[PDB]
Amino acid sequence: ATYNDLQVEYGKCQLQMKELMKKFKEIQAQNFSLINENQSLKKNISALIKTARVEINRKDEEISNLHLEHHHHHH
Amino acid sequence: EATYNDLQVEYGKCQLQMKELMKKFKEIQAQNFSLINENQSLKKNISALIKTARVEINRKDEEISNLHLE
Repeated sequence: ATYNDLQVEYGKCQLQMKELMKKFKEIQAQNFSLINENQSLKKNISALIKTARVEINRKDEEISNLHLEHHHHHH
Repeated sequence: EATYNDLQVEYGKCQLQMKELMKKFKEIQAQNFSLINENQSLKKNISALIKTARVEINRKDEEISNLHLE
């Protein structure tokens, strides 16, 4: 009777857990890619933050000391 | 096979595990939307920072050259 309906629902519920579990493993794998890429992108920035500051600082000094040359020369 | 009661019990368990699992899924999926956007933020920051550091290095280099020359 309605027993069979219940057995159908029960079996139906189980297969949706299986499917939700495939989907879960999928996203899970995606997240590991993103975590790995994000952490590397962040290291890239910091390395670029450093190097940019070093170069710009290196440019600022030579510009400054040139203004000291031109002044000293025409003074 | 098994009594009508046993099916009822197992269906009961099955719907509890399911609600539980459905909770872990939506949140890892939320975590998937956040990481993706963050990832896109990082790529845009690395884009702009290169752009900004690139434009400054040149202009400071045009300065120093222009000064050395004249």
